[PDB]
Amino acid sequence: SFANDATFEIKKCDLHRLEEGPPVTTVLTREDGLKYYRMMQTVRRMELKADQLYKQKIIRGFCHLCDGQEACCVGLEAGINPTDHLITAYRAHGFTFTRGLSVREILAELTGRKGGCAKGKGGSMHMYAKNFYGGNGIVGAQVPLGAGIALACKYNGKDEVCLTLYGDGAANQGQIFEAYNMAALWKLPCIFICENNRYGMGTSVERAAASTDYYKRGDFIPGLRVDGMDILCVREATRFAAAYCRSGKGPILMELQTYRYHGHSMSDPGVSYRTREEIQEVRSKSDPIMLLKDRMVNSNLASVEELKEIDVEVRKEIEDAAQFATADPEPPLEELGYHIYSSDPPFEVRGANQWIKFKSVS
Amino acid sequence: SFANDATFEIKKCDLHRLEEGPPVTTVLTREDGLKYYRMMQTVRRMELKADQLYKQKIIRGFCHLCDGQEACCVGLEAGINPTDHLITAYRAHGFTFTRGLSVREILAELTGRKGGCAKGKGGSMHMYAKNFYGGNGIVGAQVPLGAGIALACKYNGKDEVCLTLYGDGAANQGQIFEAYNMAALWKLPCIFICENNRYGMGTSVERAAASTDYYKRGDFIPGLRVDGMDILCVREATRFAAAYCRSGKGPILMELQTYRYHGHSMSDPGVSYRTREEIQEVRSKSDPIMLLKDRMVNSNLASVEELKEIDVEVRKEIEDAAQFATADPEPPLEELGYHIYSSDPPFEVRGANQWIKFKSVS
Amino acid sequence: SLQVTVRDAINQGMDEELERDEKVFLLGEEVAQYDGAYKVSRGLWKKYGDKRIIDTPISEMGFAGIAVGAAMAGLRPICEFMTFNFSMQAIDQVINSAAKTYYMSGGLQPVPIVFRGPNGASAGVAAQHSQCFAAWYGHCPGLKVVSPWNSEDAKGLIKSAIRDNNPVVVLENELMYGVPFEFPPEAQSKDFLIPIGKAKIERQGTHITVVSHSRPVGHCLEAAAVLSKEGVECEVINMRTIRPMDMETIEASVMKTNHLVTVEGGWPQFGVGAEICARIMEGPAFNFLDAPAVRVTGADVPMPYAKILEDNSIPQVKDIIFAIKKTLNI
Amino acid sequence: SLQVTVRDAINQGMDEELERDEKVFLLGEEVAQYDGAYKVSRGLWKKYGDKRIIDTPISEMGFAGIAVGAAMAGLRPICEFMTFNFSMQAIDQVINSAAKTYYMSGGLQPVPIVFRGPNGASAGVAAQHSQCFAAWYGHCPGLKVVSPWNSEDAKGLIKSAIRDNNPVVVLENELMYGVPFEFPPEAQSKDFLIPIGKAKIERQGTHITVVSHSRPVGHCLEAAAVLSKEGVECEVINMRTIRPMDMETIEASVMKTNHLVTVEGGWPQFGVGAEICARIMEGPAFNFLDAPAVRVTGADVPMPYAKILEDNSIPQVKDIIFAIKKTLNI
Ligand SMILES: Cc1ncc(C[n+]2c([C@@](C)(O)[PH](=O)O)sc(CCOP(=O)(O)OP(=O)(O)O)c2C)c(N)n1
Ligand SMILES: Cc1ncc(C[n+]2c([C@@](C)(O)[PH](=O)O)sc(CCOP(=O)(O)OP(=O)(O)O)c2C)c(N)n1
Ligand SMILES: [Mg+2]
Ligand SMILES: [Mg+2]
Repeated sequence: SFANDATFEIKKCDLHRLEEGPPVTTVLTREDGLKYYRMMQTVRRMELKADQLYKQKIIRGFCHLCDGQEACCVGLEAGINPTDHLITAYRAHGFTFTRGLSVREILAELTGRKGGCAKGKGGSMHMYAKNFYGGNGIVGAQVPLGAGIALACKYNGKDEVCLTLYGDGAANQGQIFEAYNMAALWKLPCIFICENNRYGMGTSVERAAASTDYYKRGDFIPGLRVDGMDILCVREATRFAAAYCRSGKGPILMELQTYRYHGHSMSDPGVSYRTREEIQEVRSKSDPIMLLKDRMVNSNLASVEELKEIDVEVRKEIEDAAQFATADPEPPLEELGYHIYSSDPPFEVRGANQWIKFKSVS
Repeated sequence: SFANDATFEIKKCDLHRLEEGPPVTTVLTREDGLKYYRMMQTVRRMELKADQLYKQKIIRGFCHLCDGQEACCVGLEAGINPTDHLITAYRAHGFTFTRGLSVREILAELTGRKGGCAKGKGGSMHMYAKNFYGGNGIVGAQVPLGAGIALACKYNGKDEVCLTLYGDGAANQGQIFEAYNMAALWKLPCIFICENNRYGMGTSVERAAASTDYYKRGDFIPGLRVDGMDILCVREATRFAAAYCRSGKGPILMELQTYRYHGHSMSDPGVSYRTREEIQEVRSKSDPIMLLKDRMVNSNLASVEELKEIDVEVRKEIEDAAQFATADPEPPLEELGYHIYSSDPPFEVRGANQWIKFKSVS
Repeated sequence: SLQVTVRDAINQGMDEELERDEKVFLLGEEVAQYDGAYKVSRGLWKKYGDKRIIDTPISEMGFAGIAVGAAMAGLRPICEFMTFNFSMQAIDQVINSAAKTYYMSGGLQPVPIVFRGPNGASAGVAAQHSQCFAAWYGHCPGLKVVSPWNSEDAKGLIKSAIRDNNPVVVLENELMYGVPFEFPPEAQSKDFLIPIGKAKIERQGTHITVVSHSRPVGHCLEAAAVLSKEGVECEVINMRTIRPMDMETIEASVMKTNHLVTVEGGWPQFGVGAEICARIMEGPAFNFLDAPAVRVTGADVPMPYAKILEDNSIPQVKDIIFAIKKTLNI
Repeated sequence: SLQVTVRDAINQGMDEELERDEKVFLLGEEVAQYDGAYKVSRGLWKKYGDKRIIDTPISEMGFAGIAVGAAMAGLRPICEFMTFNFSMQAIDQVINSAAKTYYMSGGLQPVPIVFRGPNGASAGVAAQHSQCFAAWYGHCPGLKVVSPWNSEDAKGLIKSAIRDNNPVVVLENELMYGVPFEFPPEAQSKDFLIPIGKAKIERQGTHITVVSHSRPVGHCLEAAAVLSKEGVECEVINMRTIRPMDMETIEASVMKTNHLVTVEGGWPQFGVGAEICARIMEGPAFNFLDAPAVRVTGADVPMPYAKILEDNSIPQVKDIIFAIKKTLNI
């Protein structure tokens, strides 16, 4: 027998130009708890499998993993509606999953097969879904885009909001400050979110920003700092920020304090700019899956066995998806030129020489 | 007989992240007073002549006048050394003059003759001098350049500083915020100066920025707001800011609240976004030359006759320069391709067709 | 009867498209309350208001990014750069955020946006304000680039650009804004469109093919008038579209005329003329050239301020006539 | 003597120029403590410290602007873009603040800066990270653009770029970094320079002139090796410099071989090949062609991720051979 729900204390958020922030207690139901655990574990195992596939040369090029930040993508999704919009950068395997795509389609895209979500045209960095305006490879570029999506939300008067995520490294991009100004000036329903994983590739926040209070960079825009290792903190902070935007009070900044277990990308071991002890200290003290597990077990919301069972189902699913991604055939060469233009009559595009022609269909 | 100096009250500066600002009292000497008066009148007469030359079609293209903001360029020069560095945007006729160049070369450049400071290749927006890195036509572009010039100051260790000016319209450029961050991060001797004349071309500050406190836009960089119609106020704020950077505390923002009498450029009457009553009231209550004129006469620093004398010589100087600018020959066509590359042996450059060749000499 | 300037033609175009689709809107500096930096958007803010016609602060990368975002979200924005010299700040949004997105998404995400504004040489604005960007934007897959000349071109292309579900770059011309043209009744109609990708023969001829785009098209027609008095009949082609350009039309023309001369305002190296010439050599019309194809372009220098110098950095009628006479060996 | 990789060659160059002039310095993302994003700047920060080798935030427009400013103030910076795809954010600083200034100033203000970093296609990095910028930067008066291939090119060009008192864009190549070459004693010297603007003949030949730049030069040499066994001898030309390119060398070669094929990695339309072909037509060598000159380029598409697609979006050895055979009609 289990309790149907329980009440938890969550960390208070540091505030900037706000009298009150999100509440410091929240109610978690058993069913919601189980869902969040499964989701986070799914993202986790997917990333670990991607790491395995990259080392076997089945994934090439870029491959940015997000394990350690599972509370972020799952937290944000928990505090928003499917009708809401979200955009981020290249570290988007989790968000792709939380926003609807299957681990099959995500892995098949990473392995560059026809069964991918973009038919293998995209790879790790470029995946799109329902109200998910993708990962973007140009640092900062997605922030104006997000405010643009926010502008459409207000323009259509549908009471939807847009989450626009960027990293600590991105936080120093000029276009972001141009976006603050306009989003504030027009009162756009935009939630600027800075995922702070302490590093911008190989550069720590201390060496990259004169002020490391990312929730304050907005200046005239009000902000708040959240514990990005706590699923429940993020969820509650997100519901607050979304409410703030839905009421028409304009944009707002949200700094998520999180962490990544892998280096920047697969081409970066991540040991030259940080210690192995630092990583281990976060994993044994603040692992987002461990935190949730402890909460649910200690409050009689779920059992240790029930959760280990979920772990087993999730690992198997990931195993089955990886076999599909590895065995699925590459895109047919005849479709190289497809999807250059939308809503256009077919035409032909030049290949490596003038005698090579590829058909282009919308 | 006259007094050797006099003491005047100046407006207190609003502060941002500063314990104390510049004094609210300052001493003006007779010699300095006469000098500042001559300088301000020259810039004024120069701009009035440029407007007249533009309407006679002797000056074409762009021509942004700075009359009304004379207290700024003369003021800033009064608070820095000839060895210090300064860069601004396109409204740079005054600064070109205060940094050393004569009205002859400034006007001859405006009229596009060989006797101009840029040999007629530059025009109104592009004029350069010793430690004057010109006017720049791309809004905002000069701010990173300025932080760059400041970087060289620190790099060479000669204790020089750099003034980096931009307008209120420019203040929302992304690169400016990128410049803030690095300049603070490396403690650059950069004085970011925002000339606030209330308008960005045709867009007032209220319609362009969510926050109209430009001396605070720096966020982590400390700032101060100055009265840009008072020569002495600007001078004192400048000496303070210069001392601050020279002491090695890094960058600092300085907002000069001023006003421009003309409409942004010659192709803009400037009456559709502001009333003439507003312009006339600023001219009758806060004219920078008139304020100084009254101060020096009423405190026995100079006589009405002495100032009337200076006016006559300045008028003569501006007239002699205009005759030079009207009669000076245009650049020779054979020199069209000159000055493309520095330190290179001569070569040939293509003209309108493959049979037109111009010699290019460094 | 009824003279309409290129400026008013563009205004007319955006006005009709704004009324037709509530999802279309205009943004940029001084587009609303100032009535347009070059008066192109005159009366529009009065007619449609704060929601549809939006003044922006001077933040190119920012408001271009916002425009693309709105497009991705289902809106159909019209992003104006005061001149295309200023587009350089936001060119990453144009190429990387807009042009390539549909392809990278595998056809799941279209970007119905239009970037417009005056491009190229003006009068005495010097080096940082005179740059032509036709070749830069024409280089990039996923974009469509057009470059109108007269009033018909401007209105037809601007409406086609808007109705096109892709990023379309409309390179306008400042010196052309004030020039009036006979506006036939067909162009006054709300359904007047010009297909992106089709060239137009402004003058039938048999002796030489003269291809151009934007303002110098008018200069080609002046040159052809002069040469006609000497017995030389030039076939003048107005490109209209830079990408995908209409080589078929040019080829057929050169097949008849046996000669070719391209005329552009931009810099020569890697310019519009270079591609036209490279294509003619590679194509089925090369055997029909009785003389090498030559290029008339602007001078290979940053734009100088001085009048006599600026005059010689831009193709003049005499330079076009000179090149034509060299090819015909007369 | 020894095998030296392109990466180590570039490194050696920057190391020698840094020691020679205290005014030279390097800035960019991860250039210092990370030992370089592609290990090109390895060991430099260790040797020179915070002052000479500067890690910057991700602020392209900002640190490029800062660099140009330092150059105006008398310093000689080396601004690295992690890839030239990211240079688009700062391209206004490269063109408008750096390239045009000496001209606009009337010769009073030189801008001794160098912009370097990997350009063009890599391996599986997709559309926003594969773009070649040779044609874009080669378009602009006031710039010099270079595009090394082997180790000798890399070291010589980087040193010439630095000692040159003007803005030089050094388009490097990621896939070439790891490739070793026999480094002759002359290249080992700290005084080794390669003059900007001079092409190089990598292989003598009499049947056809094959011109290229950067990585595909190596592919042209492979194509010549196969064709040599069939009796066809190709003269392979490594451009080295994109602007001002060395047309004289190409012309002299084409006068001998009577045939021409250009090879580039970038997009075809308005690309490097387009200019070469146009220059051939306008030049004294046009009459020496027995067949039209043709272009081998990357496919006219944004770079796809998948292996089989990416392989066919880039010039392959078989594509160069096929084009050569059409031109020679064998
Ligand atoms: C405008 C721009 N400048 C630099 C880069 C290079 N870069 C990257 C990638 C996507 O290319 P690739 O791994 O080489 S990621 C990256 C660092 C970003 O750091 P953060 O913003 O903190 O992101 P996060 O820690 O979440 O990964 C840079 C500078 C880039 N994309 N875009
Ligand atoms: C990046 C960029 N965006 C827009 C412009 C257009 N512009 C200008 C010029 C120099 O070109 P031209 O008169 O057309 S000036 C200008 C407005 C700047 O206003 P402020 O910064 O307040 O300066 P000020 O009031 O002293 O003129 C704009 C938007 C520009 N240069 N650069
Ligand atoms: Mg980070
Ligand atoms: Mg202003």
